[PDB]
Amino acid sequence: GKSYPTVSADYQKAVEKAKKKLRGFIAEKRCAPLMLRLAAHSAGTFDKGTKTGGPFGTIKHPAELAHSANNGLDIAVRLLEPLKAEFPILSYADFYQLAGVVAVEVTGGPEVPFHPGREDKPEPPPEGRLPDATKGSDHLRDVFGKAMGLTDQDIVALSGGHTIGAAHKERSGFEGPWTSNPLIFDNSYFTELLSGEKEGLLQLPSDKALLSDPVFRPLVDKYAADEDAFFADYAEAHQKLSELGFAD
Ligand code: HEM
Ligand code: NA
Repeated sequence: GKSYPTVSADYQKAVEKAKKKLRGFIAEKRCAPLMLRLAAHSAGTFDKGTKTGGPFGTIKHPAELAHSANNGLDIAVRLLEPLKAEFPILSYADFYQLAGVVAVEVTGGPEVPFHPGREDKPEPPPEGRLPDATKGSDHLRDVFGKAMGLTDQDIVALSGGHTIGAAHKERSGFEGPWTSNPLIFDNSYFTELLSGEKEGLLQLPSDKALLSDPVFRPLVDKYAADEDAFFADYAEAHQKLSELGFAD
């Protein structure tokens, strides 16, 4: 359902160069998971009914960073500012989504297609739209389905983004990595979810909700058994998430 806008050759050249610089920077700084959180969590404010929120660079705004759910994302925004300044032609909206795509690539994940042209929007969406880690499957469908317009398959695949990174007690309050290899993008998130509660690893109530839902569970099983199938579905879901409200 997407009709991507035309951008100039100079814009495209900046995208290509920024992608390379983001690879080096994100790998060096060890911040891929934080960048993926920035891209993905920020895209998740989209409401399809009203066509408000979404991946339009408003997460840069102090007012949106101040939302308690976004604790720590100010670090991500600050880390990217020097690099962003080398590419003044790019929108912040595109830059942040490109950083998320690169985060997945540099950690060994699939190549998520990227299309430029998002325009930086003036108004942050209201607080309260983000997925709540303490809630369950009904809630996930409310946020990803009813608001964002994504599928049940997308919900499970995207939950797999937690295959990289960790929670922090000073940010959300939850603490620790979901996987034993939190800088490696693989299907371990699902393997760990299936194996039970291993000491030292994190499972949010929202992760656990996937195991007991009739639709989500077969997907967890599929991804734990078949990393290729996970990578395919993940790349599709991440692209859709990164493009909510954009190009239709
Ligand atoms: C499914 C609903 C989701 C919930 C309930 C959720 C919740 C959370 C929470 C509570 C944290 C910990 C923040 C902290 O304390 O530092 C977190 C981190 C993270 N999230 Fe999500 N999230 C969701 C969806 C996503 C999606 C769709 C992606 C990307 C595809 C994603 C990527 C990440 C990553 C990579 C981190 C680690 C950040 C770091 O290492 O600093 N999350 N998420
Ligand atoms: Na991992």
